[PDB]
Amino acid sequence: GIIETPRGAIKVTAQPTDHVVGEYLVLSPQTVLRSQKLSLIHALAEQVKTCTHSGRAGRYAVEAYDGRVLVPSGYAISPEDFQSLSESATMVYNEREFVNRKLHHIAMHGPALNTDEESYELVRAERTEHEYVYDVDQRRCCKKEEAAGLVLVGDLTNPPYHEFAYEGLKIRPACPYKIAVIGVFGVPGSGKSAIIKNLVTRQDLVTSGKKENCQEITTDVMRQRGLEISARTVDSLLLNGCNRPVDVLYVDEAFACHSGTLLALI
Amino acid sequence: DPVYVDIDADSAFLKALQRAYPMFEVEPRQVTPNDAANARAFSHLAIKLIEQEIDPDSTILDIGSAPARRMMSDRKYHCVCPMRSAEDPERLANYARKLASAAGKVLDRNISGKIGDLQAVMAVPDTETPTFCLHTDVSCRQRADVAIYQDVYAVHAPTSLYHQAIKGVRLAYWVGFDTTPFMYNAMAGAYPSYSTNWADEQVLKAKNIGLCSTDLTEGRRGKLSIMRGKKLEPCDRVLFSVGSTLYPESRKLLKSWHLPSVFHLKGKLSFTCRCDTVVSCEGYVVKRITMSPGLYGKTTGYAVTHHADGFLMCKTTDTVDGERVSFSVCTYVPATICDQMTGILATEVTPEDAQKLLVGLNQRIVVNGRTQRNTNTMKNYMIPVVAQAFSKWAKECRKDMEDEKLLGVRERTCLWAFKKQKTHTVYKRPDTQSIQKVQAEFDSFVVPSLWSSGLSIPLRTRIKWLLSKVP
Amino acid sequence: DPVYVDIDADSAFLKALQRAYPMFEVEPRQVTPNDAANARAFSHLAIKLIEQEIDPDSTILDIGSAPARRMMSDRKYHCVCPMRSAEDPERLANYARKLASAAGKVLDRNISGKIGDLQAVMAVPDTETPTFCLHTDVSCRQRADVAIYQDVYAVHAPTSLYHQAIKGVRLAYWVGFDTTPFMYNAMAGAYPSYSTNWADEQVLKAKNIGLCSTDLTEGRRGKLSIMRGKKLEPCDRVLFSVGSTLYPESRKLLKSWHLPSVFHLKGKLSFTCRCDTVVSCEGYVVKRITMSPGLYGKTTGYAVTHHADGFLMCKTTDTVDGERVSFSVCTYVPATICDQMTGILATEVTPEDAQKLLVGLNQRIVVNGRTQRNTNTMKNYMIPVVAQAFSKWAKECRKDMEDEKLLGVRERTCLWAFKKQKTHTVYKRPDTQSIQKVQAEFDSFVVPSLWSSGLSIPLRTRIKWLLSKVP
Amino acid sequence: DPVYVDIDADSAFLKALQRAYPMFEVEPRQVTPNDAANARAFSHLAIKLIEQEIDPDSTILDIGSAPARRMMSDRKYHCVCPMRSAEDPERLANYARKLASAAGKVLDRNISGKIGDLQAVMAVPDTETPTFCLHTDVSCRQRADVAIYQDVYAVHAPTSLYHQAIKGVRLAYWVGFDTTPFMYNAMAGAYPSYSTNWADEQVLKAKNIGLCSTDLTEGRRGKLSIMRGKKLEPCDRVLFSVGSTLYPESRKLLKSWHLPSVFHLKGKLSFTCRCDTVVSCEGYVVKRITMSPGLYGKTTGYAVTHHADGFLMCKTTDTVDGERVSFSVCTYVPATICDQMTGILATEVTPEDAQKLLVGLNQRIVVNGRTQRNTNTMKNYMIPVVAQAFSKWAKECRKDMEDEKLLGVRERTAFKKQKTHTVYKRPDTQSIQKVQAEFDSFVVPSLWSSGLSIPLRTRIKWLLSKVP
Ligand SMILES: Nc1nc2c(ncn2[C@@H]2O[C@H](COP(=O)(O)OP(=O)(O)OP(=O)(O)O)[C@@H](O)[C@H]2O)c(=O)[nH]1
Ligand SMILES: Nc1nc2c(ncn2[C@@H]2O[C@H](COP(=O)(O)OP(=O)(O)OP(=O)(O)O)[C@@H](O)[C@H]2O)c(=O)[nH]1
Ligand SMILES: Nc1nc2c(ncn2[C@@H]2O[C@H](COP(=O)(O)OP(=O)(O)OP(=O)(O)O)[C@@H](O)[C@H]2O)c(=O)[nH]1
Ligand SMILES: Nc1ncnc2c1ncn2[C@@H]1O[C@H](COP(=O)(O)OP(=O)(O)OP(=O)(O)O)[C@@H](O)[C@H]1O
Ligand SMILES: Nc1ncnc2c1ncn2[C@@H]1O[C@H](COP(=O)(O)OP(=O)(O)OP(=O)(O)O)[C@@H](O)[C@H]1O
Ligand SMILES: Nc1ncnc2c1ncn2[C@@H]1O[C@H](COP(=O)(O)OP(=O)(O)OP(=O)(O)O)[C@@H](O)[C@H]1O
Ligand SMILES: [Zn+2]
Ligand SMILES: [Zn+2]
Ligand SMILES: [Zn+2]
Repeated sequence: GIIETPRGAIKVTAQPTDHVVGEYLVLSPQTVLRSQKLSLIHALAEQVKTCTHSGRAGRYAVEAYDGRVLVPSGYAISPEDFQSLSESATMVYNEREFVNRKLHHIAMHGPALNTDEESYELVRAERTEHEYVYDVDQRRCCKKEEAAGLVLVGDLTNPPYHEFAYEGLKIRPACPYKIAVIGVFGVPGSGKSAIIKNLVTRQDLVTSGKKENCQEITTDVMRQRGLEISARTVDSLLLNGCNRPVDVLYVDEAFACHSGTLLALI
Repeated sequence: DPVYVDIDADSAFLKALQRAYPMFEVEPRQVTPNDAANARAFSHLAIKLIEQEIDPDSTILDIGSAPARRMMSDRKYHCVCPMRSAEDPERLANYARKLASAAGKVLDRNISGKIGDLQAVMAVPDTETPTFCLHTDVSCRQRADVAIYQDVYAVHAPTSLYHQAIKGVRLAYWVGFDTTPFMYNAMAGAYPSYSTNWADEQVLKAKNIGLCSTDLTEGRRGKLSIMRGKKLEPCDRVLFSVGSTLYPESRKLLKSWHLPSVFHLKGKLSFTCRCDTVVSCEGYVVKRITMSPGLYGKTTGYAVTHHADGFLMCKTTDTVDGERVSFSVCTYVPATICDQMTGILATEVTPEDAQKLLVGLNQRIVVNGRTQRNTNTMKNYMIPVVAQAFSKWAKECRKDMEDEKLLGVRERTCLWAFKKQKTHTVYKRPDTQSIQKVQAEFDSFVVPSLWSSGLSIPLRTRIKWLLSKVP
Repeated sequence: DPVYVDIDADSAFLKALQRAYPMFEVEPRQVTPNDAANARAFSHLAIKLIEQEIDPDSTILDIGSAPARRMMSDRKYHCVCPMRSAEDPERLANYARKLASAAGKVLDRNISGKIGDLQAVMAVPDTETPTFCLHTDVSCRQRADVAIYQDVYAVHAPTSLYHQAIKGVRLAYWVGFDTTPFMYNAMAGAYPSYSTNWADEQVLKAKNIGLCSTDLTEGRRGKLSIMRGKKLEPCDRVLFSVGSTLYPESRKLLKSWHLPSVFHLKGKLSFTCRCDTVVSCEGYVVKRITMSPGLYGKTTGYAVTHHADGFLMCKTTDTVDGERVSFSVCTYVPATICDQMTGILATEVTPEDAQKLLVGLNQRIVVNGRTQRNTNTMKNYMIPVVAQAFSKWAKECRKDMEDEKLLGVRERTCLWAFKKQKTHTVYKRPDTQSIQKVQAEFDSFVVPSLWSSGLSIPLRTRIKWLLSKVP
Repeated sequence: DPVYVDIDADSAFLKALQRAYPMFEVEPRQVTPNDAANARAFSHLAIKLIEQEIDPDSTILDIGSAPARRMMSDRKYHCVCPMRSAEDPERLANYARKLASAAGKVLDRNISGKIGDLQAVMAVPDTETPTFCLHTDVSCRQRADVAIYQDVYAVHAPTSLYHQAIKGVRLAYWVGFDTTPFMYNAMAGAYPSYSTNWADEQVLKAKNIGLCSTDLTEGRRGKLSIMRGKKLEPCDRVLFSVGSTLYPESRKLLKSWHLPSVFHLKGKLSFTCRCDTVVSCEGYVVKRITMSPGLYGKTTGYAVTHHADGFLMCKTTDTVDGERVSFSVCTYVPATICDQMTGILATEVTPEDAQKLLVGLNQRIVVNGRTQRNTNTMKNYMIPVVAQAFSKWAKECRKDMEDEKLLGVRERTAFKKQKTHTVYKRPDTQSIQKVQAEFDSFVVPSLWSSGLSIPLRTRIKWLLSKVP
C-alpha cells in the first residue's frame, strides 16, 4: 500500500491484508522496483530477482520458484535501519523453501547416483522413529499427521533447523532500542573476555558467541571468581522467547552476526 | 454429486465422456480390469441422465432387465423377467441372495415389500405383482406411463411399442449401438472405441478381418464341392463380439429399430409417434419416443443420421477358406485425422504412400521427466484397410473432372441406353448427413399366442430355501 | 442485463453473436450438447430485441407458436395454434402439465387467467379468448396491434398480411433463413455456420453433397428405360436438415417472403406498406414490415440484398444413381478468406493449386503487418467444391480482356442473331448488392374458405384430467 | 462539448471524420449495427455546424423534412411536409406518438404549441401555420430568412431557389452526394467509403459490377432480335443503393444542382447569386448559396471542382445477359496509394503485374506496427478495375513523347483524332466544366390538390385524443 515518510524518517503501515508474518510485509520483487518511494533498497530487489520462474515440463521438469521481499512495518524508524532490517528478514524467508524444494525434487524424480543424496530414503508412513520428518503431500516439515504416500527421511530431516526459524519472525521486534552501544576492538581474549569474566555484574547473562563460548565464560567465572552466571546461547535466545530484562548486556563476538539480527536482539 | 466410473486415470476415453455429458462431473475409480470397461461407463451415465428428467412418484416399466440393478434406486420399477435365456437362473439366484442379505440393514428401501413380492410370485406363477412378473412384453397386464429399454435387440419395435401404448404409455427410451452400418448392407464392421467386432456367418473363416480364424495349407489345384455357389450375399445371421463375450443377432430385428421421424400406428386404436436422438458418442446413441392418442399430420418416410466423425465403406479382397473373394467392410475414423488429410487427396496417391503418412500422423513419443511412453490416436490394426479406401476415393473424384457433361440434359443416344459407372468407396465427411428410405405406415400387429410357465420345480425349491430366514 | 446462451465457452461463434448484437452482453453457459446449438442462440436473442423495441401494454399475436415458450413473460400474448402437425399434441400436453405445476408458486404472471382460459376453450372449440384460440391466421377474430412470425414457412405472405391488416395491425416481424439462394434456381446448398443442408428431391441419391446416400456398384453397361428423361430442372419439393431434424418445404411458399421495398395491397380496403432488414448474421435475417391505410407514392418492384460475406454459385458434375449428370450448388464464404485470395486470382490457376493454398490459408492470416491464426475457419468438407469454382472465374475474366470491343456498339447479325458467351460461375464479393425483379401489386385475395375443428375426444379427456390436479 | 457518433470504436473512418471537422471533438459510441453508419455520421455533424453558425433569432424553412427529428431543437422550424411518398404516413404517425408521449414532462421546447398547431391543420387542411404546413415548396406562403435542403434530389434547383427568393430568403444550404460523376456521362460508379453503388437500367444484368445480377443456365448460339439497337448511351433513369435501401433518381434533376460560381435570376424581380463549397469528404459536399436583389457584374458560366484524392474513369468490357459490350465506369482512389505508384508508372506495365503491386501496397504494408495503412485502405472489390486503368494510362503517355511536333503550328492532311480510354485526375488538381448561368423561365407548376385521406386523419386525431 502507501508508504509515508515523516520528515526524512521512513515508516510503513501494514494496511494490506496479504500474506504477512509477525509484523513484516511480504511483496513481490517487481513491486519494489516499480516505486520511487522504495529506492533505498532497490539493490536487494535486483539480488532477489534472477530467482523467479514459473516451472517447466518435459525432459527437464522443474517447479515454480517464487521469492519475496520482507520489510518491517508499523514503526517510525530511521531510513538507515530500514535497509538492514529488510535484509535479515528477507534472507531467512528465501532460505526455507530452497531446502524444501530440494527434498521435494528428490521425491518425484530419481536421486543422483554419484552424489550424497542416498542418505535420503523413502520410508513407510507408519514406522517413523524420526521425531520430525518431511512429508511430500503438503511439502512441509511435520511431526505426525499421517503423511499419505511414502515418507522421505534424510540428514537435515532429523533436526529441521530451517523450519525452526520460520516461526521466529512472529516475535521478531521492529523498533530499534536506544542505548549507548559501546564496543571493544582488537584481537579478542585479552580484556574483553575478562570484562565478562572477572568484573561482570550480577544480572548479566552469558549468551554470546558459539555454544562453546557461552559455556567457557560460565566455567571461567565460577572457577576463578564465581558469581553464579548462567549460560544461554545466541541461537536459543533469538529463537526462544525472552525473560526478565538483563540489567547490563555484555554480548561478545557479535560482529560475526548480522547487524539487523543484533538490532532485534537488543 | 461427482459421478465415479471404472476407467483408468490415464485413459484417453475420459475426454470424450466429458464432452458428451456436460451436466455432470466424472472422476475415474478403477476396481477391476474388465475387458469391456468403456462399454459399461456409457451405460451407467445414461441411466443417471434419464432419471434426472423423469417426473418422480411415477411407475416405470423395465423390459427384460436384471432385477439386481434396480434395487438401491429410490424410484418405482416393474421388472418384466421372462426365462427364455441361458443366463437368467444366475441373475434370479443372485437377486434372491442379495435381497436376503440386505434385510434388516437398510432403513428405507422397501426391502420388506420386495421380499413379500418374490414369495407371492413363486407360489403362483400367473399372479401379477407391482415389482415382479414372469410374462413377456405383450403378455404383461400392468399399467404405467414410462417404459425403458436397455440393450434389447430381440423384439420387433413397431409391435412392441403398440402394446405399450395401449396400456397408456406416453414416453420411451432406447440405449444401444448404431443401426446405420446395417442399413448400408455391409458384410463386416467394427467399433474400435469399444473393442467390438461383428461379422457375417459366411466369412468366419477369413484371414485379415477383426473376427476370424484360419489355418496353414500348401494349396492344391483341385477340389470338388456339391454346392455350386457362385453368389456371395449377406444372410440373416450375424455374430457380435463385445470384449470377450459372444452375442448372436438377426438383421431383420436390428433394422426394425431404425425408426423414421414421424410414423402412425393404426389398429383398434390410433396413435401418432415421433423419434429423436439426444446423445451420440462414437457409436452409442440414446433415443426418445413420444406417443399421443389420435391421428394428426402427414408422413414422409425418411430417416436422417448426423455424422460427427468419419464413416467409411470400401471393398476388400481376402481369402476365405483358401478361395479368393471380395466383400465390403465399414468402420469409423476420428475427426482430427480426417481434417489433416485434406491436402494430399487433391492428387493421386498409391496405397503405400497413404499408409506411411497415416502412421506418422498417429504415433507420438511423450516424455515425462525420465519416463517414456508411446501414444496413439486410433487402433493400428485398421490402418491398412483405411489407407486403401482413401486411394480409391481420390481416383474416382478426378475422373469426374475430365468427363464434364452439359447442364440440364441426360446423355442417352448408338442405342437408347445409359452407362452405369462403378463405385468402390463411400466416404462421409464430418458435419454431413445421410438419408434413407423406410416404412412409416403400420397396420397389422395381431400376434396371438398362448402363455406357458417358464420355470422348473428344482429352481423353485432353491429360491424358496434361500429366502428362508427369521429376518 | 447479461444474457445467457447455451453455447460452449471456447466456440468461435461467440464473436459473431457479439458483433450482431452490440446493445447486449452475452456470456456462455452449457447444459445440453445439442446438435443445433447455434440455431437456437440467434432465435433467443432476436425475441429479446423485439420485445424491448415495442412499447408495453400492447396486444401481440403469435402465428403458429408454442404457448409454453411465452408462459413467463410480461407482455400480453394471443397464441393462435391449429392442429396440423405431429408435434402439436405434444406441445399442448407440455403446456397443460407445466401450467398446473406452478399454480401457487408464481404470483406476478396471470397464471389463474391462463388456466381458466384453457378450460373455457376445452368446453366448446368455437370460443375466442384473450389468450388461447384454435383457429388459423385467416379465421381468428381477435383485434391486436403487433403480429410476430417466428420460423413460419407454410403461409402465403401477401394473403396472410392482408387479413392481419384489416383487423388493425400496424407492425409485423419475421425471423427465418435467407431466401436469396432460391431466387437463383439452385439445386442444392448449405449453411456451414449452422450445420444446415438442403437438397432437391430428385438428387437425394448423389455421392458428394451434404445430403445424399448411395451404395457400391460394379457397373452394368446398358439399362432398361420404360420412360425417357432428358430433362433435369428443379421441382417444387425441397428437404431441409437442421443438424439432425428433417423439414419438408415448398419453393413457391419460400419465395413469397422475398418481398420488395414498397408494394400495395388493394382489395375492399387499401394499404401501403414497406419492408426493411435490421439484423443479418451469416444466413439468419430479421425483417420488419409496417402497414398504413391508403395509397401513396409509386412502386418499382425491385428487391435488394446486401452481402457482407462472399456468395458463390458454381456448376459441378456428380453421379446420381450410377449416372453422370450436372447441376448447380451454392454456399457462403467468410470475408477474410476472400480478401486474402485476391492476389493469385489475376492469373490462371489449376484446381489442384487452389486447393493447396486454401488449406494453408485456413491456418494463418496476416493482419496489420503481424501474424495470427485465422480464428474464422471454414468447414473442410466444402473446400474441394470451392476451389474448382475459383479456377473457372479466373479463366472467364481473362477471355474478356482478349476480346476488346468498340464503345457504344452491340454487334448483331429481318432477324438479327447475336452469340451468347458461356458462364459457369457466379461470384458476389463482399460489399456488393444484388437486385432482382418481383411482383409489387396484389389484388386477388378472395378465399371463401370455411372452418372445421381438429380436436378429438381422447385428447380432450387427457387435458381435462391434467388440469384437474388443483395442487 | 463533445459529439457522439453511432459508429464502431475501431473504424478507420474516425480519422477522416475528425479531420473534416476540426472545430469539434468526435467520440464514438455504437448502439445499433446499421449498414449505413458512415452516411448518417456525416449528416449529424453537418447540421451541428450549420446551427451554430446562423443567427438564433431567425426563422428556418425545411423542404421535405421529417418533423420527428426537429422536436428537441431550440430554433424555430417551419416544416414543409407534402404527401408524395410511401414513407410519409409512417413519419407523420411517429411524430404524433412522440408528441403525446413527451407531453407534460419536457415543458421547455414548446410542446403544447406544437400539439395545438397540429390539431388545427387536421381540422382545416389548407391553413398556413408557423410550425406545420401541408403544401409544396412552391405553394407555401410563409416568409422566413433561411432555407435548408437535406438529401433532396427531386426538385429543379433554379426554379425552387427563385420561389424562395421572392419571399425574402437570403441564405440557403444543401447537403448531399457529389454530382461530378454525372457531368462526365458515366454508366456506373461507386462510393466505396460509404457502401454506395449506382447503375443504369440497361446494365442491371451485368456480371462484374457493384450492382447487378446474372443467370447461369446458358451456352447457346443465336438470339433473334427484331430491333437493331447498336446503341448504348445513358438514359434518364438511374438507380441508387445505399446500404440495403433502393432509391430511383433521374439524370436531369441531378445535373441541375451543379451550379456555377455566379448566375443571374430574371423575371418579375432580379437577383444575383453565388455558390460556394465549405466541407468535402470523399463524396459528400456542403454548399452555401446567397441571394441579393438587383443585377451586378457579369457571368462566365464555369464550374470548378477541387480534388483532394484521386478520381478515375476508365472503359471496361463485360457481358450483359450473355452479349459482350463495352461501357465506362468511375471510382475514387485514396491519395496515399496514388503517390506511391509514381515511380512504377514511368514505363509500360502489364495489367497482372500492376494488380500484384496494388495488393501488396494495400494490405501488406508495415512501418513499425503502430499506424501502417490500417491493413485495409481501399476495398478489395475495385482493384481489378483500377489496375486496368493504370496500365492503359501509362501506355498512352509513352506514345505522346514519340510524336513530338512543332511549336505554335498544327498539321492538316483534315486532322486525325487519337483514341482515349482513361481519364485520371491526380490529387491537387482541378476540373472545369461549362454550364448555364442565365435563367429566365418563369414556369408555373401550380396544380394544388391535397393528399390526405380520411382514415389517416382519424388515426392522427385519435393518437392526440388522450393527453398522456
Ligand atoms: N449385441 C449385444 N450387446 C449387449 C447385450 N447385452 C449387453 N450388451 C453389451 O455388453 C456390454 C458388456 O456386458 P455386461 O455389462 O458385462 O453384461 P451384464 O449385465 O453385466 O451381465 P452378463 O451379460 O452376464 O455379462 C454391455 O455394456 C452391453 O452394451 C446383448 O444382448 N446384445
Ligand atoms: N426449415 C425449418 N426450420 C425450423 C422450423 N422450426 C424450427 N426451425 C429451426 O430448427 C431449429 C430446431 O429447433 P429445436 O432445437 O428442435 O427447438 P424447438 O423448435 O423449440 O422444438 P422442435 O419442435 O423439436 O423443433 C430451430 O431453432 C429453428 O431455427 C420449420 O418449421 N422449418
Ligand atoms: N439518393 C438518395 N439518398 C437518400 C435519400 N434520402 C436519404 N438518403 C441518404 O440515405 C442515407 C441512409 O439513411 P436511411 O437509411 O435512408 O435512414 P434515414 O435517412 O435516417 O431516415 P429514412 O429516410 O426514413 O430512411 C442517408 O444518409 C441519406 O444521405 C434520397 O431520397 N435519395
Ligand atoms: N419377448 C421378450 N419380452 C421381454 N423380454 C424378453 C423377450 N425376449 C427375450 N427377453 C429377455 O431379453 C433377453 C434376451 O433373450 P434372448 O432370447 O435373445 O437370449 P439369446 O439367446 O442370448 O439371444 P441374444 O444374444 O440376441 O440376446 C433375455 O434376458 C430375455 O429374458
Ligand atoms: N394456415 C396456418 N395458420 C396458422 N398456423 C399454421 C397454419 N398452417 C400451419 N400452421 C402451423 O405450422 C406449424 C408447423 O408447420 P406444418 O403444419 O406445415 O407441419 P409440417 O407438415 O411438418 O410442414 P413444415 O415442415 O413446413 O413445418 C403447425 O403447428 C401449424 O399449427
Ligand atoms: N416539390 C416538393 N416540395 C417539397 N417536398 C417534396 C417535393 N417533391 C417531393 N418532396 C418530398 O421529397 C421526398 C422524396 O419523395 P419523392 O417525391 O422524391 O418520391 P420517391 O420516389 O419516394 O423518392 P426519390 O424519387 O427521391 O427516390 C418526399 O418526402 C416528398 O414529400
Ligand atoms: Zn408384469
Ligand atoms: Zn384467436
Ligand atoms: Zn408552409
